[PDB]
Order: sequence, then C-alpha cells, then structure tokens
Amino acid sequence: GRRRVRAILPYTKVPDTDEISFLKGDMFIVHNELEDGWMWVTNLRTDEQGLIVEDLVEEVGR
Repeated sequence: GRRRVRAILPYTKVPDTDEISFLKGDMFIVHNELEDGWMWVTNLRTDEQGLIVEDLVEEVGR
C-alpha cells in the first residue's frame, strides 16, 4: 500500500455511474486498480467513494 494520487485538474462525474466528481485540489487513496484508465479510491473531501481517471492526476507520496 502507501499509494495515493493528487489531482491537478477538475472532473465532473456522470450520474448513475460509479464515478466521483472532483476539482483541482483534491487527493485520493488507492483502494483498487482497474485497467481502462481508471482506479477505485476514496475522496478525502467528503469521504466519498468510487472511480477516478488517471488522465488528470500526479503520483504523490503523501
């Protein structure tokens, strides 16, 4: 473990998906790996849970 990422751009989720929306300024924690540009996380903003895309993040060690 000890894997997290930080956003550097915003993203809207679709409704009725497993996505979570975020803005530039959030951080996420790895909770599962997926294989289509996507990962399962939690969002420290509101303890929200679901998916985020690797297109918009940095590989932080925090």
